[PDB]
Amino acid sequence: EEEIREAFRVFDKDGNGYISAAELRHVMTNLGEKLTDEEVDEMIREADIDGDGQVNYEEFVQMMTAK
Amino acid sequence: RAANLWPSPLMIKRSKKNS
Ligand SMILES: [Ca+2]
Ligand SMILES: [Ca+2]
Repeated sequence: EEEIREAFRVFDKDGNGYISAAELRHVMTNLGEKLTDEEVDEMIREADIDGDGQVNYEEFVQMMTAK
Repeated sequence: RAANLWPSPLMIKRSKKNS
């Protein structure tokens, strides 16, 4: 789970401890499959459970590590 | 449904570790 924890730091470029839509864009675009803003938003829409629009630590953990 | 794309850079992190 180390890579997941460190990933949050790699995704967060502004250094606020939060993965914003604009931040996720740069992450998922460099990945290769560059989707549209809507799809990027969709990503966090299904990656958001607390109802804030962004993915926090807990949300990131639960979404990635689903039991 | 790009959810799997979230684990995509995540997997890349593990790949970057190998790299
Ligand atoms: Ca950030
Ligand atoms: Ca949230």
